[PDB]
Amino acid sequence: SERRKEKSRDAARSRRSKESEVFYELAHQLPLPHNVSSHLDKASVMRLTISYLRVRKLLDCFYLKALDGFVMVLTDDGDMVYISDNVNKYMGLTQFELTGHSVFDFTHPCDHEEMREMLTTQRSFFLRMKCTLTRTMNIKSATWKVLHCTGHIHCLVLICEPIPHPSNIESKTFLSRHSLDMKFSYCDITELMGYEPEELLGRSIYEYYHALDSDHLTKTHHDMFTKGQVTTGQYRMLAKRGGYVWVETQATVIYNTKNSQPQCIVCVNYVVSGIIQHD
Amino acid sequence: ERLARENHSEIERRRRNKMTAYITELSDMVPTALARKPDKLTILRMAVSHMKSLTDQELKHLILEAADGFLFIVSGRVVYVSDSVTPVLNQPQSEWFGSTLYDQVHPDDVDKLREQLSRRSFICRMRCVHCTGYVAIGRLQTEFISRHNIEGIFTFVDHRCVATVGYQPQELLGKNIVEFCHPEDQQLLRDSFQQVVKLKGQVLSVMFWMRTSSFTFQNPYSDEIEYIICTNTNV
DNA sequence: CACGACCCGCACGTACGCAGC
DNA sequence: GGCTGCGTACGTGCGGGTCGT
Repeated sequence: SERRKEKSRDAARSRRSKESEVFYELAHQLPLPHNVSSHLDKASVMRLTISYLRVRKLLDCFYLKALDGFVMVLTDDGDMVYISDNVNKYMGLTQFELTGHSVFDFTHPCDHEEMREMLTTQRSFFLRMKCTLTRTMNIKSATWKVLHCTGHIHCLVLICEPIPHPSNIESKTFLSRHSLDMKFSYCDITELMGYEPEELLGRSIYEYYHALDSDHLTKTHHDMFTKGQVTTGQYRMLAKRGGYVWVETQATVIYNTKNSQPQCIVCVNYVVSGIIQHD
Repeated sequence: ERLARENHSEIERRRRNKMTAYITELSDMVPTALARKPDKLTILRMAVSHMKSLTDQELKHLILEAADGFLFIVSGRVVYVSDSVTPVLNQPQSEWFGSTLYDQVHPDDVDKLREQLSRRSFICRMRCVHCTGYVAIGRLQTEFISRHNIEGIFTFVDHRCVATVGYQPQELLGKNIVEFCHPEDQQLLRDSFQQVVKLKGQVLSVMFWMRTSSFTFQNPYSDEIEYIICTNTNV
C-alpha cells in the first residue's frame, strides 16, 4: 500500500505540474497584455476565457470616446461576457474584474427581477451596480450606484450611462427642488414656460403634467423612490396660456447624510419643444 | 477553531466546484463534439489549441445596434459624419457632408447650441435626439382623458373630445360633470365618485351612453389623493 | 510601518472508483 | 481477490495577500 502511495504522490505531482503549466500557458494565449495575464488567478482565467470565447463566437477609436458610461453584453443566463475598457472611469472597477461572470453578483439585490423579466425589442431601464470610486477603493466599503441602460437583443447588448449627481452639478435647462410628494421648495423658468416660482412653489407637479404621460411619469417616480436617480422620457407639460411642451428631466433624491434619511428632491429639467398651440 | 476548519472545507468545496462548472462551460464552448466528456487536462489542452487560432469596428457595430444613432466630427461646420446616420435620420451627406450643423437643427434650437460652445453633453432636435461628446455622437429615445376634483369638478381634458362629442375645454374646464349628467342618473356618477375615492387606486366603469373608467390617484410617496382620472368614451 | 487579526489561491497528500495485461 | 495506472474528488497546512484598530 505504501508503494502505490509513493507513486500516487509522485504521479499526482506530475499531474499538478502539467496543470499549472496549461493554466499559465492559457494565460499567455489571452488578448491581455501579459503584464496582467499570468499575474492572476486560474479561476479568473476560466471566467474571461469562457467570456471572450462566446464573445468572438456571438459575432476608429472615434466612437466609444464620445459615449458616456460603458458597454455591457449579456446572455440569457446573465453571464455578462463583455465590458468596455472605459468602465474604469465609472464604477471604479475594471473590465478584468468583471468580464464574463454573473450580473446579479454586482447589481444590488431587490433589483434582479427587472433583469429577469428583461431577459424574456427596444429596452430603456435603470440598473443598480456597485460603484467603488467616490478614487478607486475596495469592495464592501464600496456602495450602490445607478445606471440608465438603453439596449437591444439578438444574447443582449446594452449601453450603460451614469447620472449627474447634484453634488457635482455641470439656457436650455432649468433646475428645480421639491418635497417628497413633490411640492416645490426652490426654483429658478418663465422664459420657456410661463408660470413663476412665486406663483407655484407649493404645488403638486402632477397637476401641471399632461394626463397622457403622467402614467409614465408615475412609473418613473416609483422608480425614483425605489431606486436612486432617473432620466425620464419626454413630458408634454402645460404652460400658463399655452398647450404642451416636450420636456426631459434628470431628477435625484436627497438623503440627509445624518443616518441617510430621505429628505428632499431635486430635478434637472431639460426643455426641447416650444409652446405648441396658443389658443 | 473547528469553525475555521469546516468553513475552510465548505469554501474550498465551492471554489473547486465553481472551477468544475467553469470547466464544463468551457468544455462545451470549445469545439472538440466528442463522444463523451474527456478529462480536464485534455479539455484544457484543446482549449489552448483552439485559442491559438487568432477590435474597434466590432465595437462600432455594437454601439450602433445598441443606440440607433451615429457619429459626427464638427468645428459649426462639420468635417465628418458616420454613414449609419442614414438608417437614423436619412439625409446622408446631403445637408451634412461639410455643412454647418446649425443648418440641420430645428430653426428654433440654434442659440442653445450657441450657448453650449464657449466634456460636453446636450439634447437637440433634427430634421426627420440626445447627444454627447467633447466631435460627438447622437442617439434617439374616439376616446379622451379627463382629470377632475374630489367632488367632480374638472381640471384637465384631451382635445379630441371635440371630435367625440363636439365641445371645447374652457367651457367645461372648471365646471362640474354632474351638471352635464342627464338628471336620470346624476346620482349614479355621484355614487361612482362615492366609490372611486374609497376604491383606493383601482378602476371603476360606469355608463352615462358614454362609458367611463374613473379611478383615484394618490401621490405615489404620500399616497393621498389630489385628482381622479376618468377616461370617458362613447358607446 | 507595523503586528497578529484574518481570508484566500494553491499547492499538497491521500481516498475511492474504474478498468485490465 | 491481489497491484497497478488512472482520474476525480475532499481536507488541509502555508505563503501572500488586506482590513481594521
